[PDB]
Amino acid sequence: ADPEELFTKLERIGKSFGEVFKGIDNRTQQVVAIKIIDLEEAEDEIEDIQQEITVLSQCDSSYVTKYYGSYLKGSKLWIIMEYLGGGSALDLLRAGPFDEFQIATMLKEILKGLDYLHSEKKIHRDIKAANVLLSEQGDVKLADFGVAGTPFWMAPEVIQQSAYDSKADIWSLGITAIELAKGEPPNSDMHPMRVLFLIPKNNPPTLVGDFTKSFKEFIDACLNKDPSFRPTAKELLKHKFIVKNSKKTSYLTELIDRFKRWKAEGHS
Ligand SMILES: CNc1ncc2cc(-c3ccc(-c4cccc(C)n4)cc3Cl)c(=O)n(C[C@H]3OC[C@H](N)CO3)c2n1
Ligand SMILES: [Cl-]
Repeated sequence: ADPEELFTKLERIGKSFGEVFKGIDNRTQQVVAIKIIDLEEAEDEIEDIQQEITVLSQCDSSYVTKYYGSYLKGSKLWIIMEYLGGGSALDLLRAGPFDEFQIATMLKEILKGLDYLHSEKKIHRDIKAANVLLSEQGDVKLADFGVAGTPFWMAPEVIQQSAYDSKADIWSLGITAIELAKGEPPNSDMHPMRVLFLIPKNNPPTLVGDFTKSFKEFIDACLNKDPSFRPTAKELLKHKFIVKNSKKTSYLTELIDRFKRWKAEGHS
């Protein structure tokens, strides 16, 4: 039961608490994502780690990053998850802007993710472009669930400590939609401790500029300050913006290919 025999690390992917690799299961040759947390250098995060594992282990959805299991060796905890070779939506943004077709196609898939979670009575809690991973063939999945830092995507009712529900995810989706349109969320320059009070105090963000009215109205519905006035995920799946602008999956692989051309051409 030795994960250094079971698995081979192929290349580093990034750095939550720990470091993550693209890996391979030597028994099946399945490409996996492997996270390694040193449990001797993260005492106060430990309660959150088993919380996140519990939740992902209860998900069995094609729109949620799969969890395959966990291994311990010494003080190292190995967490094995499905591997998504397209990168995050935030990664795809580094090589240029998305158009409304691509944005709508992607929000449609995130919305299916959220509709799954909310119908199983779970809340993602940290919807943002960096937490939306794509397979290389363009599937769109959710990762990096929130704990029950950076407040830019937080709904005002979660900031005020007011016990919240799944409508918090709809607000965050609204902010994610602005992030996919402008590259970054509202108030990106403010210090986060200032943003923690500007979000409940201010009127909701709107999308300003040369965008269709339907797109603008999609975001205005998500960003109602009163949560009971935000639409559910299933309602948003029939919103005019999604219905009129969402396209086949190859609209996303074109973004994946663009990002790959970008990296291979030496840009960073
Ligand atoms: C680019 N392909 C790609 N494919 C797949 C995964 C998968 C995970 C993953 C997620 C969550 C966890 C996990 C599970 C339970 C508890 C705890 C504390 N962490 C374990 C992994 Cl192994 C990942 O970290 N990344 C990278 C990440 O970087 C940060 C970003 N916000 C999201 O993606 C992945 N990347
Ligand atoms: Cl891209």
